[PDB]
Amino acid sequence: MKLVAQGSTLDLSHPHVMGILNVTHNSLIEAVKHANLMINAGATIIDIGGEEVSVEEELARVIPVVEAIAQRFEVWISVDTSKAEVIRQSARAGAHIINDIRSLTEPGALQAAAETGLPVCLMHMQKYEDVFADVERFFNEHIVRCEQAGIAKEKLLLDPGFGFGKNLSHNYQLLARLGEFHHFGLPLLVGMSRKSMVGQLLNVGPSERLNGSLACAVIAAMQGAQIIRVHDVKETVEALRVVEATLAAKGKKRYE
Amino acid sequence: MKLVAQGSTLDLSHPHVMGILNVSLIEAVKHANLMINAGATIIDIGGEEVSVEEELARVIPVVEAIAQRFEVWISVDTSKAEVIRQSARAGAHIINDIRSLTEPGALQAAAETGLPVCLMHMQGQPPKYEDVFADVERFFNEHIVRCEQAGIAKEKLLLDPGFGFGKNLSHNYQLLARLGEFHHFGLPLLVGMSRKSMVGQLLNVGPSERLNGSLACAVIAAMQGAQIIRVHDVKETVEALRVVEATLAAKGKRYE
Repeated sequence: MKLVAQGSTLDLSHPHVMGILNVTHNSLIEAVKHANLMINAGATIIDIGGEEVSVEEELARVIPVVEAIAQRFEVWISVDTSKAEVIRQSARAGAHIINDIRSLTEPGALQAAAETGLPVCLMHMQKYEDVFADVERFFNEHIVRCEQAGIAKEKLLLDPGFGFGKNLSHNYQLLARLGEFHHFGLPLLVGMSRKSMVGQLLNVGPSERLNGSLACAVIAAMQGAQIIRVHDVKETVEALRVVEATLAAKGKKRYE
Repeated sequence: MKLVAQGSTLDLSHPHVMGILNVSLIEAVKHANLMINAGATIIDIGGEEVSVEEELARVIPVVEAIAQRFEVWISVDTSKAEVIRQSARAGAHIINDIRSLTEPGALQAAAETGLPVCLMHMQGQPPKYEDVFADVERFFNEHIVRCEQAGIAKEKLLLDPGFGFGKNLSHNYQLLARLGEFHHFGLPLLVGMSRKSMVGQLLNVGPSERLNGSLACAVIAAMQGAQIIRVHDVKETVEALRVVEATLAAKGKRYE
């Protein structure tokens, strides 16, 4: 399983760590330093997000960071934006993945992302009757909605959306059955770092959630999750390195 | 699945974190106080050529202090028969010998105590395997009969693959990837992977920077139904296995 963008490929046969880069001045250089740390720590992908905010107020916070990382480093760039103009601008700047939090449901965003030809990540968004069935239902509706706009299935990513409209029970039901989402034949991206799953369960502050976030990242990687979006890249890369050695000695790709 | 000793029972339906208490005699009581508050259910005591009179002086006043004050289970890592018969008299619950009671008189001494005994696979020095999983499986069948033919029932037996003891990095992850397959003996599984060479040689890190990899091994083992996890860092392990519990609970309860 691969992912093609901007002439380069991303071999998703092993777990990748996605570093979080928030830009919401010296921030251009201060974010490049933060990108340099995560890349040295082992981050293959860097998620850039700067979000209300005007289209002009957002293009100036995202584009120079996308160009700087794409010109100075060799890592994939995913942009978290819902505006159709930022999506079209980021692709020409050097971005590799469109990781919209609203799944391109904004006016023109789906059409703009179809023009770029870049991979797109669909994430479940919202009480449920069966949160797994709803996330499955969300994935089927928007896979067709992207195939209608010319976006091929090969350039799609699925994200269950941990912590977005879900309580602690809904999140761990998806974490327990995360490997079951592999029937779509698409890569899985999960973001669980420093979230309320670890906070509510452990009753700790947002700075004391590394131990639980590492456990969530390992549990996800043991089920074949291809991309793990974390804040603590160095600790997550070391944790996934043990998962890679375990899965290598198993021959299979995941546990079920 | 349970475990009875000294009148109290140990519910092995959920993973238990075993702290490592290596052994002025009140610092071991303080260090035990820290681990118990950190979530340690069992506390492993070890005094490592120490003579019999010196080892009895190191272990027993610590066992009595923990047995008569705290409410946690105590496991003693001794190979001397007199220490085994004396630790049970002090309040110890589990006989966790590293040599699996192969020392003179250690087998019959532990049979008189009626305490649960842990059997750990080892190369021979307190390597090359045709199939390390088959040898560990062979070591269990040989020593289970040896305990059964000495009066020790099967209900009072634990199994330990013995990570790092006469095993290279490849052998260890072959056992960690297939750890759940050791459940066919119907016996509880104890694993110790904290700060060992699996994390060091895989991450190319020193003994001080192995917590991230050790947590990954503990989570991987707990996802496969391991009942007891012997670690140095109890606080971080309790938090990590706590996410494991929430995942297995929403699953209904072992990955494979």
